[PDB]
Amino acid sequence: MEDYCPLCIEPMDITDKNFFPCPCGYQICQFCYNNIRQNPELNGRCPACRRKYD
Amino acid sequence: TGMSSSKRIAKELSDLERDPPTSCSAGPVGDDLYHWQASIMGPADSPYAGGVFFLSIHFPTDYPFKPPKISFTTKIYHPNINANGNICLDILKDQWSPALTLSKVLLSICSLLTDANPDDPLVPEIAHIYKTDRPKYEATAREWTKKYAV
Ligand SMILES: [Zn+2]
Ligand SMILES: [Zn+2]
Repeated sequence: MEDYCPLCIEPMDITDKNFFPCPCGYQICQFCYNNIRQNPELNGRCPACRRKYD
Repeated sequence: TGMSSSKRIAKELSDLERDPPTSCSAGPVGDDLYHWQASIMGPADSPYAGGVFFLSIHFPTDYPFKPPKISFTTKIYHPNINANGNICLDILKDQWSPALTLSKVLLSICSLLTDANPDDPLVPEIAHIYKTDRPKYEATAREWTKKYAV
């Protein structure tokens, strides 16, 4: 549940727990974040409120 | 090494066993974690009431960043489900989210059986009947339910 990435089920580091890529507050790993934005097939937006990253 | 997709599936599997399955049921086919067999009940609101529908679920290697290949095993008469069992669900394609769990998807399928979308059909022949002769659609949908799903 808490202190875990909801996508890859990995222990959230101290650099990840303080990472808020979207104003909604949905937190994911630094690797899952970059995966979404870069991967050609992926849309590159927040898995929660579908807000585009910047 | 260990796949990220492998863990996400295992976590959802844990949440489905802890929480009550309710009007649904889903488990991994044998040992393979990427092959699941679901089984949801037909909603009372829908004309699919009384029937139990089985599904085939195939998770991709880059799950949950890609939707699972979900299809119907039981022959169903629906404007958004064809003869192969493939579902024309928006949240599956071009509306998918890595946060959306399998539970959310199965629930969305239930919410599709109750309220179809003939505006964006998968089977034009049924959607045409759905718009012009709803009573005829309702009758056939129940006949197929009592014949295949029962
Ligand atoms: Zn992650
Ligand atoms: Zn968001």
